[PDB]
Amino acid sequence: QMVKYFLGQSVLRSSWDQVFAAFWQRYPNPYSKHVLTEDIVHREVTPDQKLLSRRLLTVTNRMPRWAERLFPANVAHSVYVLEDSIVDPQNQTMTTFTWNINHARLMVVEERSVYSVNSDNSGWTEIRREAWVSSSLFGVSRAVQEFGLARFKSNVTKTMKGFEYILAKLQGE
Amino acid sequence: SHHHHHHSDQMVKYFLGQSVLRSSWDQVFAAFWQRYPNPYSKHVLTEDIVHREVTPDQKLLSRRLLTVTNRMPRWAERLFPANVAHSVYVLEDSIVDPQNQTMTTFTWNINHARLMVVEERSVYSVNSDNSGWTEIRREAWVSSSLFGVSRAVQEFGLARFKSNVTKTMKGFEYILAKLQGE
Amino acid sequence: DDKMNSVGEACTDMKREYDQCFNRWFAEKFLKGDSSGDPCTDLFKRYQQCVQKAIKEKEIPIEGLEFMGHGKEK
Amino acid sequence: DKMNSVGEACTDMKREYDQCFNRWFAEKFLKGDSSGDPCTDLFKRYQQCVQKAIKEKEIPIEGLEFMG
Repeated sequence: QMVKYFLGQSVLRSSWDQVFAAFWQRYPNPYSKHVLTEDIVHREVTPDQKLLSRRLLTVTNRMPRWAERLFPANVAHSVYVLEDSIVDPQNQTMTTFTWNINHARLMVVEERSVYSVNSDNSGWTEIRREAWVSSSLFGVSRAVQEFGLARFKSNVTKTMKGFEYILAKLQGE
Repeated sequence: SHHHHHHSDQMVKYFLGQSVLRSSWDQVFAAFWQRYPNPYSKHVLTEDIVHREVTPDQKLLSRRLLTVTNRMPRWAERLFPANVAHSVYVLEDSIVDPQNQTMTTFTWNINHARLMVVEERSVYSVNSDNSGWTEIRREAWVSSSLFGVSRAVQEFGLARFKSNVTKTMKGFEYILAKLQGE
Repeated sequence: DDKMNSVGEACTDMKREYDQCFNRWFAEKFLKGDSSGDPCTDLFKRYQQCVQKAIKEKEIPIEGLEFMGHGKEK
Repeated sequence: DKMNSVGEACTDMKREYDQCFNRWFAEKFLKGDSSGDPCTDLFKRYQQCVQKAIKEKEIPIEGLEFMG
C-alpha cells in the first residue's frame, strides 16, 4: 500500500539520565562504520527548558546491485540525513525526528522516535519508533501508465480514420 | 454503436472499446493488409511479415512486425534518456477464420518492455444489427514494470532501515558500557 | 511513391510484390470459398529468408515468443 | 576517536564544542536548569564555519519546518 509503515518498540537498560547524554556521544562506534560526518547545525533552548537541536550527518550509500543499474544517477552520492531532537528532563523524555534530504526522488524514509523511562522498570528507558518509507517513483509509474493509454487511445482513433479512408479507396477502384 | 471505457484493473489499466465499420466483412479483412500506408499512419515506419501459414482447418495464421515512432513527452526523456534512441517494435499476431467470418488480432510491443507494455486483443466480426457491416471489439491492457520496482525500492528501503536500527541500538548499548566504567 | 518500406532495406524490393500477390490471393479465392492452391509461397520463402537475415543483423527479439498471449500475456 | 565534520576545517573545532556541551549537558542541564550556557562563545564560531562548509557542498536545508 502506497507508503509502508513500521512500528517498533525497544528498551535499553540504563537510566533515562544516562542515555540522553550518550545520545550525543555515539559517534564513532564500531557499528556506525557507515556514518561519515555529523554536525549540530542548530541548537536553541526554550522557556520551558527543552533542548531543541538539529543535527545533520552524512551516511554512505549502499544499494543492491540491481538498483545502481536502474538508478546510475545516485550511486556516487552519499545520503544527507537530518535529525530533530527535543529533550525534556522535567518530564524525562526526548523525541527525535529523522529523514534523508537528498535522494528524495527515489525514496524518503523518516522516523519519529520517543525516548522515555521504562514503564515497569524505572532504571531503564523505553523507546518507541514509527516509520514511513515512501518513494515518489509510484507517482511516476502512474504517469507512465496514464501517458501510455492516452497515446493508445489516440492511436486507436487513427486506425479507424486510416481504416475508413482506405476502405473508401477500394470501393469502385 | 461506437463507445469505450477504461478502469484500473489490479495495478494495470484495462481498456474496452467497440467500433463498427460501415463496410462488408470481406473488404475489411482484405483492407487489413493494406491500411499501411495511409494519411493517419505517419508514425509507423516499416511493416513486415515474419511468419505466415495455412492451418489444416483453413484459417490463416499471420504474424506481422511493425516499427513505430517513439515520441515520449518531454518530462519522460529526462527520466528515461536510454529509451529516446530506439523506435518501438511491435508484433501483432492474427488468425483469420473464413468459415465463421471472424478474425482476431493480438498486438503488443517487444522493446521498451522494461518501461511500459501495451497489449490489445481485437476481434473483427460480422455485425448482427446490419449484416452489411463489420463490428469490431477491442480490449487492451497497459502495464508497467515501474510499479514493481517502486515496491522493490520500498522493500529494500525498509530492510536497510531495520538493519540500521539494530546498529544504532547495538552501538548505543556500547557507549553506555564505556561510560558506566565497563 | 505509395507502398510500405521494410526492415531489411534491401527486401523492400523483395517485399512489395509478394504483398500485392497475397492480396490478389487473399481476396479472390481464400476469403471467397476454397481455392486450395497458393501461387505466392514460391516468392514468400526468398522474401522472408531475406528478412530472417535482417532481423538478426538488427537484433530484434522475435524468437522466444509464442502465438497470442501464451508467450507474453501481460 | 575524532568523528570529522562536513567542513574538514572545523573537525577538531567541533571536538572542542562537543566536550564543552556534554559537560554542560550532563552536569547542570539534567540535574536542573542552573545557570546559562557557557559554550555559546565557542558555538557561535562553530556555526558560522559550518554554514560556510554546507553552501560549499550545496546541502539542501530550505529552513525546513522543525520536526519536518
